[PDB]
Amino acid sequence: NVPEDRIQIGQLRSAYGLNGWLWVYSNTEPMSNMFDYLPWYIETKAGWQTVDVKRWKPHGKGLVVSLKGVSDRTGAESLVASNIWIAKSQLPKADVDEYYWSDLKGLTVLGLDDEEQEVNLGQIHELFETGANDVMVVRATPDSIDSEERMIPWHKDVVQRVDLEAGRIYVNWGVD
Ligand SMILES: [K+]
Repeated sequence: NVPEDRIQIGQLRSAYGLNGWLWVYSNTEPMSNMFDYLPWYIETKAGWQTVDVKRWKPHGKGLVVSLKGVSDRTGAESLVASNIWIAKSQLPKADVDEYYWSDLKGLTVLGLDDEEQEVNLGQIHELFETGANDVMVVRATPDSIDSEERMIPWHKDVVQRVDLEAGRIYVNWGVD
C-alpha cells in the first residue's frame, strides 16, 4: 500500500478524449521520465489507489497518459487533479531495459493510430542489436491489421509497456 516516505512526481490534470486518457503534469526532466516508475500511488477523492501506466504520448504542449483499468470519460474525470507519488526508494524501471527477446517470444504488439485507437500491429518476431540500437521486428498475423513486417525501435519512448500477463506490448507506433 501507500508508502510512508514518498515523493510527488506529478499530477493528473484534465480528462483527455473519451477513452479514459488524462493530461498529466510531470515533476521530472525530461518530463516523460515519470513513466518509468511502476506503479503509481495517486490520491483520489475516494482514497488512495495504485495505478499502472499502460501508454502515454506527448500532445502539443504537454503529456497525456493511459492508465490500466481507466478506459472511459467518467473514469478519467474521477481522477482529475489527483497527485501522483512514488516510494522514496523506488527506482525507475523502463520495460525496455528489463526485458529481452527470450521473455517476449510470441507477444502481440499493439500500436496506436492517429485517433488514439488501439491497432493490432502483429506479433514480435525478432529483437536484435544493430550496434547503435536495438530493433524489434514485428510480423503480421491472422489477427494483425495488415500484412507488412515492421521495424520498430526498441527505445523506451516507443515501446512503453510490456505486459506478459496479457501477452501484449504497447507501443506508441502507428499504422502508416
Ligand atoms: K493480418
